[PDB]
Amino acid sequence: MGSGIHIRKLLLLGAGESGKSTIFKQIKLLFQTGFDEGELKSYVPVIHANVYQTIKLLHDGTKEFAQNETDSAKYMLSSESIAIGEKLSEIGGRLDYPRLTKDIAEGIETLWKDPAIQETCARGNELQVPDCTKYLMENLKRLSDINYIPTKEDVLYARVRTTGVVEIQFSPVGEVYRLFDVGGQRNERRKWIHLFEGVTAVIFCAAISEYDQTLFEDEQKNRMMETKELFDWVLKQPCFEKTSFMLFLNKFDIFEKKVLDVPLNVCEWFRDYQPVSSGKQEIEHAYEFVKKKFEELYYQNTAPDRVDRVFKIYRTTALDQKLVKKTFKLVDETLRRRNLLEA
Ligand SMILES: Nc1nc2c(ncn2[C@@H]2O[C@H](COP(=O)(O)OP(=O)(O)OP(O)(O)=S)[C@@H](O)[C@H]2O)c(=O)[nH]1
Ligand SMILES: [Cl-]
Ligand SMILES: [Mg+2]
Repeated sequence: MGSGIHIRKLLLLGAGESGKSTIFKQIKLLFQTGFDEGELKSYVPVIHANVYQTIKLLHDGTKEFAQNETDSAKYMLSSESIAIGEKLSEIGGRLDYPRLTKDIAEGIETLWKDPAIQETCARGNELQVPDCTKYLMENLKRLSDINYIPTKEDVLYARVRTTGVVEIQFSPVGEVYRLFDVGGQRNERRKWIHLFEGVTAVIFCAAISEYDQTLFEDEQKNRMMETKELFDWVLKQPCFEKTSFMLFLNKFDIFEKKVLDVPLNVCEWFRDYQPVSSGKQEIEHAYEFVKKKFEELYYQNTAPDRVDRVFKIYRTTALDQKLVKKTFKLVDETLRRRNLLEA
């Protein structure tokens, strides 16, 4: 007879921007209380910063593209849009938390309509233009409103690179989960190893939509290749001999749009992909091909004294509250059933 308390450690791992914190926020929303008014307002400075960050990357990329174009007026901005442009890049560089006003939103919304910016957005995958860009650019009136209060959707979009280690505790529906969120950019990974003891499950986030993108850390490195190599590295860690692996193939909502426009074949790993249909048939073909690449990667890298550990794959969109709820229930049943097996 002991205390009766069973705390199981769960670890979010994955590359920078893969969706870990987003999953983390969903867990708090599902298994604890919903964000109260003060908590919602605390994200305004982040959301506003994101808007200036996004327009800056577009404004800078246009300058990059114009220098390499020698016989085109393609990436030359208007005069008004330059008067707006330069103003914003000044503000966003001297302030970590630039405020989005009615007037600033007007300039951005005007700068967004410039064909030079649009020509830049079209080549966004060659830049670090975030996926949420269209969303932000379409909600400026709401976001710049004097009494702006962020929605759950806003907060989940809100993007901060994680630089510390945060823990939450929850029991689904004396069994408790202790869930850790940590940064996944290369420099933050130095923090990983000290978290690796006594882990019941690793929840590894793989952003499957990034197959035509390059890293923040190294703009020459394909993002999907990094995820491949990173997952590979996690799987070989001695501490994880008995740890369950829950693989979230995340950003499926983005992957769905992208695959019918950008062939999987642009990523080295997916070089031999052959399309077979159109529409939803093709999307599912492409998904199953990616999933199979990850499965094979898993078995290729799991040695015999580890092959018995649990391994599951889930297709996720971290912004989708109902899907994360249903995904987490499956994960919990699997972990419970397994712990009950080794008893
Ligand atoms: N469309 C879409 N966007 C997503 C999805 N998952 C995460 N995002 C968005 O991607 C961005 C990065 O997500 P985030 O949760 O911060 O990644 P991270 O793994 O925590 O990144 P880091 O801390 O290691 S730098 C956020 O703006 C978030 O809203 C998704 O499934 N679909
Ligand atoms: Cl099972
Ligand atoms: Mg994070």
